[PDB]
Parts: sequence; C-alpha cells; structure tokens
Amino acid sequence: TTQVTLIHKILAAADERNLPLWIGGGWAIDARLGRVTRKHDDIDLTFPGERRGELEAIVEMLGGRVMEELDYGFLAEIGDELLDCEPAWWADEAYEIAEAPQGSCPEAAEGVIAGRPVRCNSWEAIIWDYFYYADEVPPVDWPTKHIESYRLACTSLGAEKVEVLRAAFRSRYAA
Ligand SMILES: [Cl-]
Ligand SMILES: [Mg+2]
Ligand SMILES: [Mg+2]
Ligand SMILES: [Mg+2]
Repeated sequence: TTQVTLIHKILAAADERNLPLWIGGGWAIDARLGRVTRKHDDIDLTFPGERRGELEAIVEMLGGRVMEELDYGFLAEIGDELLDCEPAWWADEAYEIAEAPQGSCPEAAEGVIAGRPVRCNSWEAIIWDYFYYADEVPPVDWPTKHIESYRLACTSLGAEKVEVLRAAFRSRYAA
C-alpha cells in the first residue's frame, strides 16, 4: 500500500499548509470511483502554480527530490515512487489547468482513497488529457492499461458528454 500511504502523507502535509492539491490521472479515476482498479506507475498531482515552492517543500520534508523539469510541470521522486506534477493557475473563482475545460480543479473533495476524501481533477479534465495522448500515440497502439482507464472514465462521465468534449477538442486544435 506504498502509494496510498504516500498519497495520504502528501495530502496531510498539504492540508496543514492550507495548500489544495488535486489527484490527477489514473489515481484520480480510482479516487472518483472509490475503488483501486489497477497498479499505477506513478501519482499525478495538480498544484497551485504560484505555490510550487510549498509543494517542493512537502516533497523534501518527505525525503524526496525534484528529478526532472518538464515543459508544463515537474517529476519528483520519494523513495521508489514517482510524482508527476503539473500546475494549475487561478482563474478568478477556481484554479484551472491551462487549456483544459472549465471546472478542472473543483474545490470540493470528490474522490475517496482508503477512506480519505480527496480533491481530484474533474472527469472532463481527466478525459481531455487522453485526447492529447491520442494525438501523440495512435489509440490503436495504446497500452491496454490506458485503453481500459480511458473507457472507465468515459463510462463514468457518459458517452454523450465524452462525444461533445472530443468534438470541442477537435475544434480547439483544428488547423
Ligand atoms: Cl511549474
Ligand atoms: Mg500517472
Ligand atoms: Mg504520469
Ligand atoms: Mg465538476
């Protein structure tokens, strides 16, 4: 239960600092479902961009380090575990991931991990990121774990909403 214990430690330290953090990616799907559905390669977090130093301080306090700087976030390691961290920026009434559908970082805790309520990115934000992935790697060539996590997110949001979101993504990035 290494990752669950680590998620709880990170969120405890963030709560103490009044620092909201959103679980993202595959763990966000499992958190919203309230069920662990597979083994996860890492823990994805969305953090307030202007408070990055506070997240880095949590990482250091837990004995980890920032490992890799990305174009739109950073990777950290704590022990044998990887954190894939991306910023969200204040947009008047909420934090938002750049270019994501509005509502990407809801204020209420909408998931549960091992009995703990947790903030997590919205289904629309979760699914939106798979759309970027489809432009990168053809979906027919996706690892089955991604195919399965995608279809689970789409079952949870519903086919109607997913079709409309996909169409909006195509219109956004049409050239
Ligand atoms: Cl950043
Ligand atoms: Mg991940
Ligand atoms: Mg990741
Ligand atoms: Mg919402």
